[PDB]
Amino acid sequence: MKRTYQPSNRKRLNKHGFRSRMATANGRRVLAARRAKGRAKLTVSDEF
Amino acid sequence: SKICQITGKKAMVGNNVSHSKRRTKRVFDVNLFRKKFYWVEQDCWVVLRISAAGLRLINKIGLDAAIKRAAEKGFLN
Amino acid sequence: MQVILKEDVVNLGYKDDIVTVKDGYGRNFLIPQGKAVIASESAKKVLAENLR
Amino acid sequence: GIIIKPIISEKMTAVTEKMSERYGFRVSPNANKIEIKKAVEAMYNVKVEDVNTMRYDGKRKNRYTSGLIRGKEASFKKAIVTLKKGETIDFF
Amino acid sequence: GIRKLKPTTPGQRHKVIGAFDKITASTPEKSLVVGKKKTGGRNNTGKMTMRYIGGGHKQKYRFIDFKRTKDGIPATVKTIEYDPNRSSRIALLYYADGAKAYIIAPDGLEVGHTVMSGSEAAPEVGNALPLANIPVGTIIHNIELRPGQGAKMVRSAGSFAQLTSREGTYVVIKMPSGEVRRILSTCKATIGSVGNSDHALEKSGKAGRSRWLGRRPHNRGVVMNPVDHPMGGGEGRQSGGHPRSRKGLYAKGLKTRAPKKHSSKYIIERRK
RNA sequence: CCUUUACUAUAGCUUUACAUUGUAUUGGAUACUAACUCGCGGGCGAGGACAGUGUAUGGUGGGU
RNA sequence: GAUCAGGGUUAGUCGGGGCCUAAGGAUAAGCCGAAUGGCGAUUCCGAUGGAAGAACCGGUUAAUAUUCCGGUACUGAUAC
RNA sequence: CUACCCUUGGUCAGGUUGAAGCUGGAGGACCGAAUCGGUAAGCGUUGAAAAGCUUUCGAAUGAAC
Ligand SMILES: [K+]
Ligand SMILES: [K+]
Ligand SMILES: [K+]
Ligand SMILES: [Mg+2]
Ligand SMILES: [Mg+2]
Ligand SMILES: [Mg+2]
Ligand SMILES: [Mg+2]
Ligand SMILES: [Mg+2]
Ligand SMILES: [Mg+2]
Ligand SMILES: [Mg+2]
Ligand SMILES: [Mg+2]
Ligand SMILES: [Mg+2]
Ligand SMILES: [Mg+2]
Ligand SMILES: [Mg+2]
Ligand SMILES: [Mg+2]
Ligand SMILES: [Mg+2]
Ligand SMILES: [Mg+2]
Repeated sequence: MKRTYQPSNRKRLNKHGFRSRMATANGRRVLAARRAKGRAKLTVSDEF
Repeated sequence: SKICQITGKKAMVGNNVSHSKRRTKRVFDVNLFRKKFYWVEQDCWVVLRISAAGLRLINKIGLDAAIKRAAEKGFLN
Repeated sequence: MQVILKEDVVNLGYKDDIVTVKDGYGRNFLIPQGKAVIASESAKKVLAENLR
Repeated sequence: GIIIKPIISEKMTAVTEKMSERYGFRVSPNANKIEIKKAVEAMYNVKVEDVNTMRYDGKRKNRYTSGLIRGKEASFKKAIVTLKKGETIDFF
Repeated sequence: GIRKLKPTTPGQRHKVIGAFDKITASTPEKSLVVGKKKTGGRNNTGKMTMRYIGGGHKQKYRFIDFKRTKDGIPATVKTIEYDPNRSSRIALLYYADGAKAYIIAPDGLEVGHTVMSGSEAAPEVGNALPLANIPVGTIIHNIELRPGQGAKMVRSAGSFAQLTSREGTYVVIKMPSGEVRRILSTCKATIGSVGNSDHALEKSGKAGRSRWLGRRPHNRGVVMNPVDHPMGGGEGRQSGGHPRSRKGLYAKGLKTRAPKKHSSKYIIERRK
């Protein structure tokens, strides 16, 4: 059967990528929380 | 910006109060409108966004002194 | 609203005089045309002169 | 520092054994074909006639510890250089 | 002016379509058409504000000249064309100087006629004149509300209005709805009726034709749940109470014209 | 969570008063144009102290 | 198709990209709004579409092949 | 993922019938593969599968996929 995750690299970066996070105040708020935690992976732009 | 340019007046936050004393948040808005003015000293026209209270000051001390007073306190910018 | 009539005006008149009008009559008709000027102390002193 | 090292492999030795003017180097991954022709000609003093290129990403080398410590070798670019017919190069 | 289909299939049994007999050309003018984008009833925020809109055939928009400003320059009717954007037909005009335009096709206007606009133009079918220069009792369409703005009223297929009286700076006009109101005499109108009067005799025949026209199925309120509609709920079929909309607006006589609109000064008799 | 002629509120709609808001004739109407509003083209039209808006106020208000 | 090491992907034309615009997105002048901001062009971005620049058959390696070699073509720049 | 919508692309073996205008070739027309579904029965129920398989069945030029 068709499952929930059907990958598309173009969709992934448009929805969760680094440049989309930086485009809004609430996205930059997410980046600040992940930096303060010390995450090695900041966005999906890192795993690529 | 919904601010008067002569007085600086802006909306204030208050309550609606019913007869049972239920209190709900409300806004008291400014009687704010746009009006065109003839400026005798400069021989021109200007359009200001002022309250009815600002118009009262204009009609007491004159337009020219009102703009000078408004620019000192930082209302016209 | 106190104004200085710089011209002879229908009904209320006798130019160069102290007259009181409603704020709408002065701000919107007399001043924009140029038959009156607002009466401030800094303008009523310039009218205390008559030298006639 | 364009040229990193020549290529001495089984495939390249056979290629040279057929085309005597054909050699292959490892070069910086961000160098273009025009630059590479300049470097091989300014160091071996030859007439380069044609350059072909390919880009290799490095091989991943995932070890295990307490697991999945990823590793990777540096990426490189391969340049296959053809000299003017009648010229050679000696790596010794 | 219509064509009734024979009952070969249950979907064709009750279908009636137009004969397309007034049409003289098959394709539109290149300089007067542009591709037209579809809304699904969504506004600029992306939310669906109007239901039951969606799908249908791709359509190009045609530039219709509702102002008729080329006053004094004669024009000639070249072709009569199909237009998917409106219920009436349209006519292509070549002006004597090189301009081209589309106008709503009046009933009785045919290829090879000459049309004109202006105050010094003959009151003939397809001519645009100010109401001041239009005789009393005439049949007219494409009525301006303001001078210089452009035709707004009486434009649908088969529609017409009659100029009944003159009142100085205003005329009196009876509208298709039965309302009687005063119009400014410097406005403009076109003589005649709007054509394609047999457009109201068509029957789609099947649900599929509605979808070609861009309409989506419409659900009754009594077959929903109370959370979706005030008329919903109940064990078995229920009436749903007083007819009202999703926001609770009475649907059986509530008047919605603003009772202090200024145009009420010009409305002499009302039917709407 | 849902319903309503349960209670108490409330968005919205609607009434009047004050402000915006003036002038004549004869209060309350009629009339005007300069506040204010809309259209054309790049001033001319059409309205007009109404309308719209702020504050206060009565009514309505399972839409919430 | 596991562990370790070595090796292996070759383009003027192929597929992209460089050019163009759709839905939509970001904006300019402006408009709106406790703040954070919301809107807003003929502007820009954005292919799943349009390009007036152009290649096809065969053979060779353990692993590449309109890319290497053979044969036969085509398309831009540039100098005389 | 799913519901609906917008822009831009693609797909639908074979046979039959015979509307408007002997010819003609329409249709939310017929039979039937691909395909989209999911009628009935059997099986599975620490399953091969957190919804399937086999047989059977519906639609298959359209409100289609
Ligand atoms: K229904
Ligand atoms: K409800
Ligand atoms: K289904
Ligand atoms: Mg080559
Ligand atoms: Mg390459
Ligand atoms: Mg039900
Ligand atoms: Mg019952
Ligand atoms: Mg409740
Ligand atoms: Mg191995
Ligand atoms: Mg190409
Ligand atoms: Mg562009
Ligand atoms: Mg292979
Ligand atoms: Mg080949
Ligand atoms: Mg069928
Ligand atoms: Mg099948
Ligand atoms: Mg059937
Ligand atoms: Mg079938």
